Amino acid sequence: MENVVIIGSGPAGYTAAIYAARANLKPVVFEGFRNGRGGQLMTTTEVENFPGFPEGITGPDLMDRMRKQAERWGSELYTEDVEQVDLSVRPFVIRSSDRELRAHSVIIATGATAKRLGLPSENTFWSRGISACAISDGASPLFKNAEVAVVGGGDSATEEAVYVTKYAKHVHLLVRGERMRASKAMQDRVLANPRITVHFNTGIEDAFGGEVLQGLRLFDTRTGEKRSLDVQGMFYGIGHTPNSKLVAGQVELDEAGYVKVAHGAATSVPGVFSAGDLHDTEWRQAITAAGSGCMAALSAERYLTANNLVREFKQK
Amino acid sequence: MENVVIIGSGPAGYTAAIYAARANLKPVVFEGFRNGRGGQLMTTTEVENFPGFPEGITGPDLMDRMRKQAERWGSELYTEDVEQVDLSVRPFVIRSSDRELRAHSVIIATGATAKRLGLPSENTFWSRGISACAISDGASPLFKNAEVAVVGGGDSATEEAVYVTKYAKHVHLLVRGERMRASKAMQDRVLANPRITVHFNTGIEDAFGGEVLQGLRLFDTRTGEKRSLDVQGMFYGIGHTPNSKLVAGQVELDEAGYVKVAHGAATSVPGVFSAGDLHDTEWRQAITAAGSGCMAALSAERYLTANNLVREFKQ
Ligand SMILES: Cc1cc2nc3c(=O)[nH]c(=O)nc-3n(C[C@H](O)[C@H](O)[C@H](O)COP(=O)(O)OP(=O)(O)OC[C@H]3O[C@@H](n4cnc5c(N)ncnc54)[C@H](O)[C@@H]3O)c2cc1C
Ligand SMILES: Cc1cc2nc3c(=O)[nH]c(=O)nc-3n(C[C@H](O)[C@H](O)[C@H](O)COP(=O)(O)OP(=O)(O)OC[C@H]3O[C@@H](n4cnc5c(N)ncnc54)[C@H](O)[C@@H]3O)c2cc1C
Repeated sequence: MENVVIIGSGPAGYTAAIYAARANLKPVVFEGFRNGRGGQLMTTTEVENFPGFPEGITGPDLMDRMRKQAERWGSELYTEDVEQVDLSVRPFVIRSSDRELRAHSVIIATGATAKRLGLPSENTFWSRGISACAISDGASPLFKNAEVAVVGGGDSATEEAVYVTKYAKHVHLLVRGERMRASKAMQDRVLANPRITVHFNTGIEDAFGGEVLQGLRLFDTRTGEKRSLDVQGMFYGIGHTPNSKLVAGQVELDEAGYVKVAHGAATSVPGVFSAGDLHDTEWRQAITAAGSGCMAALSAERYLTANNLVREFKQK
Repeated sequence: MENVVIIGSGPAGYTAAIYAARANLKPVVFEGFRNGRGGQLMTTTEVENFPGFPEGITGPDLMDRMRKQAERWGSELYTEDVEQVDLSVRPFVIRSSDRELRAHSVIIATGATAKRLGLPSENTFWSRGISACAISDGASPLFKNAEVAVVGGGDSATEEAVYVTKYAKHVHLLVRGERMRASKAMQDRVLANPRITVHFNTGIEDAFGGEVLQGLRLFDTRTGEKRSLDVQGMFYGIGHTPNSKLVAGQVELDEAGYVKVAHGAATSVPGVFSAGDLHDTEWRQAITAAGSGCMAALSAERYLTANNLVREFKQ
């Protein structure tokens, strides 16, 4: 029976595993299989803001590093999707289709996946013209001094559009509806910025290009009339999905579905800790998610010690 | 006049610089000179728990990487000690020995230095037998199934002594006074743990060894009698000093001197943000300090944008 079970193999889950493993807890990590082992960063090619890599590092390369680090210090890694978590009994029950474990503490780090549009060619230009994170990719050479589209109509999209005027020559805010939904302040910010053109009643049919994004096929959401927009970048600003389905109804969540935490990583259920984007509505970065994994691991270790629950394992 | 001024070049200051720079804010970093460019990790040789380095990385090598990354994206780095911070005027004034700058926002990331004993041979065996961080170094090969001393008598030392029984064969808790000062619960853990021997009225005269720590010169703090203790590791558990002297009286601090923060990095003075060990009484890790630097940078960027203060620089 397990000291700790960690659900997730993004930056937060592996950092939690590293700390838990070095604290001799022999953590079990359910990394995800269909949910994507290694997390959201597996779908990006350039990480420039993760401190310690001044030449950049690809997303897969950083997560391959993290995974080995978790294993080196004693982590038990399962490339498996968890299907069920029962927090109404102690020890807790964690079930993947392949196995059922009991654990004194659980760390849930399942992320908050950024909504995508699902355009026919999206996979082609993903990370080569299309991104979901302006803070991360906006500084990229691909968009330097170039024309970029920002998709959405809420506070997220208006915020991203303002942010990418830091690097782009001109920014096209594509709003599917008749009017924007953001606050009056946000819309005012946007309409007072001469580098943003707002297109209303505009939907996206596809992206086109060669090796990198070169434009968009649009349509008017009123007439269906088609129109092409030349752009070399496109940012999605259509929100986020916190992946809390496994603990919905069992731990406190906010209205959008994020896990509520205090003291860094404590959920409303003692023994359950959250790490990463799953509870973070402010930052949504790899470095902060890693920091959150450490907090969650250090919290679990203290929790276990405070209740004399630690099962003893040592280094190999 | 500056968008943001960052005070400190540990993990938290550089991560704040990386984010601020990539947000085209051209941040100014006062890295410290007498306070040590590159932070506390400059004094350790093996960092094994910073995610992304499965083979380990020395402290100097990780910080040299961070510094370069701060510069690549537009950071303005000064190897200088800040001597004064005036938060009673806007924009704020930050004075080093060489220069005085105004700034719309300040990120103070000055750390919390782990107290050392200052033993004659301390520098010799430091990071080759002596550490202040059990979470970081306890798993080190140097202490596997070895006898280790833990110095102190408060809650910090007793928790560390229990923590290092995870790896050491036996732990000698060296207490200078007649009694432990930790809580009754902490003392109970210690006295009910058969792998810990508590030495009272025990002070340390020096450490000895060859290439790695081999023992301790002790004395009784009552009779002065000397006694040698064989150990291959020693952990200091004598607390921490948050480096808030520059903002003392100006931003809210707690009783121990840590900066009070809310919303990740916001201090009591709008526009002033704290990152790193300077405000963290719970974790005190490089990865969390880095995470805190990002929060502070993202907070400053939004603060400046929210007040139409951002001055334009590009890549
Ligand atoms: C295109 C794109 C580019 C980005 N670029 C950057 C960048 O350059 N720098 C940066 O700091 N941030 C970047 N981000 C944001 C960054 O990806 C996130 O902040 C980071 O991944 C959060 O880490 P996390 O571990 O909390 O969540 P995730 O990385 O999403 O990890 C979630 C993990 O939980 C697993 N999981 C989910 N459900 C289950 C289940 N039932 N059972 C088992 N396992 C499960 C998943 O398989 C996955 O491994 C980018 C995001 C996108 C979309
Ligand atoms: C021996 C030892 C080993 C450790 N090993 C690890 C490990 O392996 N992994 C881990 O995660 N953590 C480790 N730690 C803890 C880790 O070092 C800290 O958590 C981390 O350094 C804190 O980061 P920081 O940027 O907030 O503070 P610091 O690294 O302390 O940075 C403080 C910065 O502020 C500068 N500064 C201070 N005052 C001024 C001033 N007036 N003007 C200008 N600049 C100023 C200083 O020069 C310095 O650069 C170790 C600590 C010690 C003591």
